[PDB]
Amino acid sequence: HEKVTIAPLVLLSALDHYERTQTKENKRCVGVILGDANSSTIRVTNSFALPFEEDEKNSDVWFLDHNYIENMNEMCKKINAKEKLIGWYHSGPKLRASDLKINELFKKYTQNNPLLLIVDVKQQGVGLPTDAYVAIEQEKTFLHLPCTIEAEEAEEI
Amino acid sequence: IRIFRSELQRLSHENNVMLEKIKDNKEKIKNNRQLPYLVANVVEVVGKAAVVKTSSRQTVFLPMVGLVDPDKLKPNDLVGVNKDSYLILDTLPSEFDSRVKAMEVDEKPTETYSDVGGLDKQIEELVEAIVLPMKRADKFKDMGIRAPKGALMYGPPGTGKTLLARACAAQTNATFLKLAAPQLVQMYIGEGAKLVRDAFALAKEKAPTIIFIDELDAIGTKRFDSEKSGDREVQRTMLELLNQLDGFSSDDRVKVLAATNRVDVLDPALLRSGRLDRKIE
Amino acid sequence: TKETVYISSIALLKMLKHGRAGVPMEVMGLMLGEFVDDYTVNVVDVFAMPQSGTGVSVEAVDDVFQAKMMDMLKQTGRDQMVVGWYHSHPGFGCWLSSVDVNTQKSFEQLNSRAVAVVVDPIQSVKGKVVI
Amino acid sequence: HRRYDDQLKQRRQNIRDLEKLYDKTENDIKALQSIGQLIGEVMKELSEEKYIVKASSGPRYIVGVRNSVDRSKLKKGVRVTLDITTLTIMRILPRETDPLVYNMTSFEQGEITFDGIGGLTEQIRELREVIELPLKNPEIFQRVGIKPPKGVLLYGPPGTGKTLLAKAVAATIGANFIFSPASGIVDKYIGESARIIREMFAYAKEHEPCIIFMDEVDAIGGRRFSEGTSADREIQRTLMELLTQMDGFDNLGQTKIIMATNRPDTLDPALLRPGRLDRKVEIPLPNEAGRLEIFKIHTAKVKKTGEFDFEAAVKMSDGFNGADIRNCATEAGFFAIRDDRDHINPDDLMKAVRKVAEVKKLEGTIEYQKL
Amino acid sequence: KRIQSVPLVIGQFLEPIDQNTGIVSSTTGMSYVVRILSTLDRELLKPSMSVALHRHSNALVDILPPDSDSSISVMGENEKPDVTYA
Repeated sequence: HEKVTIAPLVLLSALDHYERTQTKENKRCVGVILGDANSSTIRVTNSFALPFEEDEKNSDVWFLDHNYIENMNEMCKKINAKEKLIGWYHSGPKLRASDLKINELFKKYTQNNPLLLIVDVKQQGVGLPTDAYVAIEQEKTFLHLPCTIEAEEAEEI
Repeated sequence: IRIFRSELQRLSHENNVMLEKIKDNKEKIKNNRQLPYLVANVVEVVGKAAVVKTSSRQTVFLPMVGLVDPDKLKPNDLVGVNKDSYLILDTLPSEFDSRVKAMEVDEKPTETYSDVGGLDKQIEELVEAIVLPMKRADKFKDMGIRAPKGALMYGPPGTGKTLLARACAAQTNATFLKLAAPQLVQMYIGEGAKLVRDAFALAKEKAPTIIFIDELDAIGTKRFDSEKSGDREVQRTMLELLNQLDGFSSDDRVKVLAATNRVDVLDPALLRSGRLDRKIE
Repeated sequence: TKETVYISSIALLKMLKHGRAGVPMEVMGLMLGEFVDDYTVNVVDVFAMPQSGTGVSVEAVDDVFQAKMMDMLKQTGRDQMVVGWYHSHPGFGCWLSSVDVNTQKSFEQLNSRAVAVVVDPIQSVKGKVVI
Repeated sequence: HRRYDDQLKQRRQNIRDLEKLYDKTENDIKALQSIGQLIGEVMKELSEEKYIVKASSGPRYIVGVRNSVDRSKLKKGVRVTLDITTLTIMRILPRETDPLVYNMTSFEQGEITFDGIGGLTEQIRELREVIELPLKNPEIFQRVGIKPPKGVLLYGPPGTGKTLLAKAVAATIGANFIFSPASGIVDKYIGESARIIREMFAYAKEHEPCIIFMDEVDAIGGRRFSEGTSADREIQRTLMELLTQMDGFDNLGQTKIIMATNRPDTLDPALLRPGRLDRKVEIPLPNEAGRLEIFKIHTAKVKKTGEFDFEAAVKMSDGFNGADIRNCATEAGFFAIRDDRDHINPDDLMKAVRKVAEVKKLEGTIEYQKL
Repeated sequence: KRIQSVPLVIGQFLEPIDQNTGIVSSTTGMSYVVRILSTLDRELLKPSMSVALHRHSNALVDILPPDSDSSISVMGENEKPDVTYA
């Protein structure tokens, strides 16, 4: 199977957005990941955030900003031209049933199979609780892949 | 009607405002240009780029500079470069390399044809070599012939015809280049060859030039009947006269008059219909 | 004199990644945060400015692209204004050039509290970032 | 109404001239912002992103790379572009070792063709056999089993048209050719004469259809072992350079070596033996049948009368060559100037033909190397 | 050990003198006597072994592996076995 590697820059980016977006009462913060999925080892060198609001008693109401997707193209492409959108991530400990409908919105921008990344913000686990899933045709299932830490001069320093 | 004429009238005003910014930029360029720069050798002229090499043997890449054009640029060229930014601020000052060791800057001598007599037999022959092609060459192309590229100059073991060599560079009032054969042999290998090589390089800049060689017996031999080493102590410079006269040089106004002492000792390979035509005793 | 300049943990990892664009090509990017009087510079978030062929000059700053990105950062939870910018000088020490003086002077009328940070990712490979 | 409009149209010529001067000034300020960039060849590889490149001055510095270049072209031997400050690999450039327009580019202008070298036809097929045949159909030598001739020797007394043999090929085929003077490569600073030869063969592996011309070279094929060497140190290595590229494992057969010399006895006998110069092309003095077509070559563009006979000058020619007839055609023009004649009479020809036979003192019979 | 980083100069070892001290000769032709870095060892190198040096101070940096690039042969045989001995 393939491999998934999450850099500590992406880790601290997703974990800091918990208190930055004032996330409480067991909510989630939907971000976006930037990496190269063409190789056998998926490595995410960049990540950002997206506004997300979902009702607790209503699972059919969720907000997502599709205009920010075009805003990073005017920025990242002028620095690193090899960065593309391979998927998104979530700040929740466990996924919900709304993630199936989220794949319909990002399938047009992504040029490959979107990657589902789950990052635990509670840090109540041992080792690396961060997990990744790949949505394929089952109707649909999520194939889990092991997550590693990026080793490079841009991180370990 | 007045609207169309008002936009064109303000166009010259807006051009004058931007012209002051261009004049201020030229003053900054003139302030950025100060005499102490360095000279580098052009290596190679995708995009537009120019590669040069400094005289210190340091290869530095530089982008295309607006001060130079690809038509004027050319590999193996000496142009001024910056000491810090290593950018070419100066083009080629109308001279290939230099005069190297020595050069003859004299314009005209004081010797004319009126100081000799009874020599008219051999005078008319010298006029048809380095003199008439400086004038009548336009008439020579109509007949289909070619101007002689040189004439052997010799005589008895004595003074010789060198008295008339000054009259050739005087009455004709053309460019003269004095080249001494014994001055072309030096201990540094290749420096004696660059003297004759650069002699024809500067001879292409000024077309009406006449190259004079004194004592051709100084440089020549087949170099045999000896022991091993000792070869090419002479012929290193002779190869310049072989390649240059038979090469790109010697076109129309480029001619060489080689004066010598005796014809007994010389290189028979030097005498050829492509270099020395007239052999006159 | 000396003071205390606080930098968030997320800001350090982004500046080291931005300086990886290239060694010969200098990089520059903005920052976010707050201040406590004149003796405290708080660095919270950093911004990544686009590259320019002028080598980080006064004319290499685009206010149109800056105003469009900062307005989008308000939806991401950033309430802090620009506290300055960082400029990488790889291979050399920590010093300001003649271009950085003229560039930083142009922002004095905009924000007088702006900070020009010099980061050196080449000499930071020893485990301690020289900045 | 059109009086003021015509004045504005005439001023547009000066406006367009100023617009061309605005882009030239703005590009000058943008050019001054850029600094110098060193150029060096990649030596070896330590890590993936960490390499070693030797500077052009001769020191070796460990340099880095960027993410905007391909790591496949960063391997050893590739000439790259460094930085004068950070000392890192920046741009990848093609391989060029001391380009010289005088020593490489031929500056081709059509003058002499196969119609001017005529009379050598018996010896002309020798050149096309080692040049036109292997390049057009290399498969012929492969099935037979013979190896394509590498070097070619051109000897004989001067004036036989040996130099024109190299110029006739450049005006016909059009491939990449190299002019290599003997005394131009002898430049001596430190080990300079030995490195110049290797600069020539660098283009041999790049462009396969290439031929290296040698014009009147008695020098680099010398002998000079030890009398004390008379400071030949760089020249002796230059002699050995021809004993390497044409000897060792470097790819050959696609680059022909055309060598011309006066007396082969002066050259090193080891260089004349097979393995370096395969074919020795004899260029003797044109005989009565060979010269018969040569008189019409030099007199082709020369105006003359209607009645002409070239068979008279054939018997008048004693031990002459192909070039000496040009001298006979040149002296015939000046003889008609004193008599005010635009066309050269046949009587003035025989006077100029013997004029070469009157001078003499050229020897020319002392070359015994004909084989 | 990592302070040196990219800007390194190619040196060559000559002879040992003192503990953690040795003489080096770089490609610039100027020989210097510096101190051996603590992470290196005199037994892990060779008398002819090539090392790395600082740009200005020219201090000893790291011991290069026993592979000399230089020129000519470099790595080894390339497409040599094209013929036999018969």
